[PDB]
Amino acid sequence: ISRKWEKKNKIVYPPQLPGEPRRPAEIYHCRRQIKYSKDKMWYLAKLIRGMSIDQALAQLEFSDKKGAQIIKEVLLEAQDMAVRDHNVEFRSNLYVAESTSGRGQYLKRIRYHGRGRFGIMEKVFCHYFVKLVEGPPPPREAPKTAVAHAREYIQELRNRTITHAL
Amino acid sequence: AAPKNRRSIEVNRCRRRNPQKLIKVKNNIDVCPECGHLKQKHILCGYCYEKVRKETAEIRRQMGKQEGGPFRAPTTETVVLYSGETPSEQDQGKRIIERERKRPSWFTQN
Amino acid sequence: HGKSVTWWDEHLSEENVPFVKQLVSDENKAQLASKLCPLKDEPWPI
Amino acid sequence: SQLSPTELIEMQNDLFNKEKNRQLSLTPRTEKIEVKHVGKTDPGTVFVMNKNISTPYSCAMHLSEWYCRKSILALVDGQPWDMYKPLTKSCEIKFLTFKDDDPGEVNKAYWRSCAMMMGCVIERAFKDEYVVSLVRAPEVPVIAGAFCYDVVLDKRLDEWMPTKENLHSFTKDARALIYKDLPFETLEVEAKVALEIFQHNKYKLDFIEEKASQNPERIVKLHRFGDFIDVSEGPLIPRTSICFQYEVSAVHNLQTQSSLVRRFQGLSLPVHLRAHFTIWNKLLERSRKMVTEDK
Amino acid sequence: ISHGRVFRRLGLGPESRIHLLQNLLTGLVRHERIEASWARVDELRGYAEKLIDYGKLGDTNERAMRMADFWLTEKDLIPKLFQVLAPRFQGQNGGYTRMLQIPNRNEQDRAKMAVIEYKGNCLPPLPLPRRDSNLTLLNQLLQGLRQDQEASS
Amino acid sequence: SEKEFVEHARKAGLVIPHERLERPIHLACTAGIFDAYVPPEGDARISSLSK
Amino acid sequence: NSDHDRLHTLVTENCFPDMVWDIRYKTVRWSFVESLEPPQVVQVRCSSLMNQGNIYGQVTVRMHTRQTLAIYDRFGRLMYGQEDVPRDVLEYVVFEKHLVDPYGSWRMHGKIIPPWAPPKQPILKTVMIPGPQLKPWEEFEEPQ
Amino acid sequence: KVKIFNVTENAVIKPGTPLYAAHFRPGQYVDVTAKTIGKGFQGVMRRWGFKGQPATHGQTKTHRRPGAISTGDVARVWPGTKMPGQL
RNA sequence: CCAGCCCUAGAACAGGGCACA
Ligand SMILES: [Mg+2]
Ligand SMILES: [Mg+2]
Ligand SMILES: [Mg+2]
Ligand SMILES: [Mg+2]
Ligand SMILES: [Mg+2]
Ligand SMILES: [Mg+2]
Ligand SMILES: [Mg+2]
Ligand SMILES: [Mg+2]
Ligand SMILES: [Mg+2]
Ligand SMILES: [Mg+2]
Ligand SMILES: [Zn+2]
Repeated sequence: ISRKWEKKNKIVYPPQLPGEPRRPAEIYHCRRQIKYSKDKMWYLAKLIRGMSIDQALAQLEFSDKKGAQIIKEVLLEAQDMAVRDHNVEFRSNLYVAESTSGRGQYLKRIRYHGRGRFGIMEKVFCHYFVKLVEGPPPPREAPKTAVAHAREYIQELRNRTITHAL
Repeated sequence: AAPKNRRSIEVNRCRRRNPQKLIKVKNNIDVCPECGHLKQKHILCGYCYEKVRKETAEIRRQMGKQEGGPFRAPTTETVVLYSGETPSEQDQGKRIIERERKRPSWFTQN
Repeated sequence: HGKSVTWWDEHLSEENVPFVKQLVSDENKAQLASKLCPLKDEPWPI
Repeated sequence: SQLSPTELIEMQNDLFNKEKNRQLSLTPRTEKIEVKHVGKTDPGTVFVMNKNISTPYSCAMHLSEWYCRKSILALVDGQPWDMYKPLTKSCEIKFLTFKDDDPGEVNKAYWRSCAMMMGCVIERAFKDEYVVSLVRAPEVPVIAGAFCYDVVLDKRLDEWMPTKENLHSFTKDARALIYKDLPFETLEVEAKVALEIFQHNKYKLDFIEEKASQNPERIVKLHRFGDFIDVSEGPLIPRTSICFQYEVSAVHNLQTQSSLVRRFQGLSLPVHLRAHFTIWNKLLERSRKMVTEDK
Repeated sequence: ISHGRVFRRLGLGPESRIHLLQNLLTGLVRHERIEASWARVDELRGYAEKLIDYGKLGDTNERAMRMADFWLTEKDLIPKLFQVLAPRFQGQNGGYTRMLQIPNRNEQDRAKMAVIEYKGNCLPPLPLPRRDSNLTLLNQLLQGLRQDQEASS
Repeated sequence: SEKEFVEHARKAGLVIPHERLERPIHLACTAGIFDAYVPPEGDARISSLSK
Repeated sequence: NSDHDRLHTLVTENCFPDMVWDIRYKTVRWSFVESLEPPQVVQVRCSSLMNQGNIYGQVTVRMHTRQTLAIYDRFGRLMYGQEDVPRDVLEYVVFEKHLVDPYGSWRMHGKIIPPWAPPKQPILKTVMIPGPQLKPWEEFEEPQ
Repeated sequence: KVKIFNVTENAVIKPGTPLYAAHFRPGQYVDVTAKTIGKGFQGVMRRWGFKGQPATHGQTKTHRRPGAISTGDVARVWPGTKMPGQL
């Protein structure tokens, strides 16, 4: 197996020089061997990507999925860790920077079919990884406007060269 | 029918990452002005409803302990009073349940 | 800015809902009665 | 005096920042205050805050984002308190939103903030060759359909009144001002420094003197968002983006014995309490009328 | 095509749906407040209103008596229906029940759940959704409009 | 088909394996302080003068 | 310097955890600038246990020291105090030594702080103290 | 409901005018346009009036199917193929 | 504008209504 999301939380940075902007705190947390499915957990992980922690908890409280409670507990433990261990005041000043889900070790069973046939049934397990960064959530990217489209097209036209001409 | 070829990860992602399959965000979430917990604008508050449900379960437990039988239902109205309360002139003649707990702030005397 | 969904009855009070209803009703009645005589205000050439 | 409007705004902001730096340096050390939370939701909560640095907005940030989004005003144990005002001593805080049972204080604060924003729009939506002097913001109740602001224009401007196009341009400027998030900053200063802050508006000087005469310490409250500074009573809302709907309803010229004043009346509704289109039109038609409340 | 259908299919058929609604009505008459699925409670509300009307029809009415005998499975609730529920619903016309959607069931099915309650019961009042006060900004503006309209007449 | 998981980390020590240790625990120090010195409240004012 | 070996040789097993546990994930910048009052031996005690025949001699020494302490965060930001302020501290270090041991090095055992000592310097950040997390069937009780 | 009517240039009326049923007189022929009664996703027998297979003479799970939909040589089905859908 | 609630609209999503009463 591999356990690096946990050790990602033990790196220490050198002290900051007077004048350098304050580095935002990054908190890595994870839950291993969840009975939920990998893709069904990826859906809930994608739901709460880039959102504030309070908004993510508000969405997960009313999500009807089973992994919603697991992700909510993981987010709450990550907030508690960020407040206690790391020097992070304003416990509501965290946003979900990274939120993905990986697979775990499966359990192989037999699924009977009929006429003496069977199938390989896989009891699936998943991991949920989350990363909380101190600060306001980054603004959502807006779709490209017509002015930007026209600018990019004009620049593409201006970048042309006479090919195989020299 | 059997599949003719293996579907690639590209088409698989295009299928199961379409916004039709993504979880939609809910915009009807608000806070409860009483306890501060989260609730939907069209649904009762879970915390307050749990409080009321626990109080109702206790009241029903006591009112069922009062009636030693399964088919013994009162033919008159019922009134629940808490510690330090007395039945009024309008509440007399009804069945009386007495709770040792003090009257909650949300339960109105009426 | 996560703006929430709103309708016309969310922020109204127990006393302003009937007032709003009757106000819109009287406005609609007046507007429908104003157009009852179309041939005397400014009709187009027949 | 030979002073450009941009130079006047620059010097006003410079003296404001100097007074703010003096207020900050008045406290050399970092004292810890213990502020309780007497709200109905989470009682018994205690915040160990910094003296003259931490704010009720910082308390709300410690609590939850829902508090920062909903709570507009704060009640520090005896009186309303805006979110971006640093706390002074150990106290107890109660947060106040728009949908409270007695939201009168928040209504007054929102009315004052809307009046201040409208005055900021009017002061800068006019020609530089003309003189424009804001008198004050008449404290009208919320039952009145509009918030009013008193202006005095150049002498050669007393014959014309703004048309619907001009009112729409004022509304567009106010919406553009709302678009950019500008927090309302407060400052407890003295009349001595407020006089040199303004130094040009005789009406503003008279208002500052009248507000300082009723105070035994001669302390007046200045408010500033972006580059606009104004004197007003009571606290304000934390941000401008709280104002969702905003319209400049009308202007009314009142001619007195000494001079005439243009009362600009406008209407606004928050993001939390935005109304339907027809309701907004009815309220706007009511606000188009005259509002006369001074004492 | 289910145009103009008013009853939803429940249980193992029409008779099973009738029996389910009958059990729910018996429980509602007994406890004055129950909680079930949203669809079953929405189907039961009309039967509860009609049962209160049949109870208001009187004790000596043989039709109402046999209707109560059929519906109320526990036979100790018929005197209750005729001497507690019907007498206390006299000035009212159709406002006998109150149905409110409660959060989804905490079980794995996550069923949409409602709570039905006979008005005027001896139970803690549910957290009913109260409208905003007249002291709100918008409500005060509408009050000013109303006062102007009153003064204009 | 019949397979299970392993490595369920649990910490459970009992008095029997605690006392059946072949060699005692060698301690290079004690637990805490036996006789704590309670200083007089006038140290802040007597530290101002040397003699 | 995070020299756990020499730290174990200097301080004892009761002094090591209390000074390494809450700091193993932080950066320290500690220095020694001045000392107004020389250290003074206050009292000397000895604990003799006859079950093994072992004697531990503890010596309390009062120190008036002038130190500069700056505890940084695991991300590099200042947490506790500045690295240039020479704060004055008064402590009572209790050293201990096993007298039966042939080597018997002098090791710092405990750190007594008087109860009337001035409170420590305030932290740079703010703290929220949560109230009692209430169950639905429980009501808040305001203490006065 | 908001509809558009193609009129001549001499039969134009001012916008905002009311229109009444006496616009039509007893004895006249009219055209009536409306959205018909929607029966949802209906089968081929109710949508196109196709005949089904016999009821019980051996047929297995086909009593309402459309049957053959195209020809073997075309190796595809034509766009004008009658198939179940909205009705 | 679309939270919710009805529908002669609908597999889901969509679509029409929710002031007279
Ligand atoms: Mg077999
Ligand atoms: Mg498989
Ligand atoms: Mg396979
Ligand atoms: Mg249909
Ligand atoms: Mg046939
Ligand atoms: Mg066959
Ligand atoms: Mg068959
Ligand atoms: Mg067969
Ligand atoms: Mg072909
Ligand atoms: Mg619609
Ligand atoms: Zn609640």
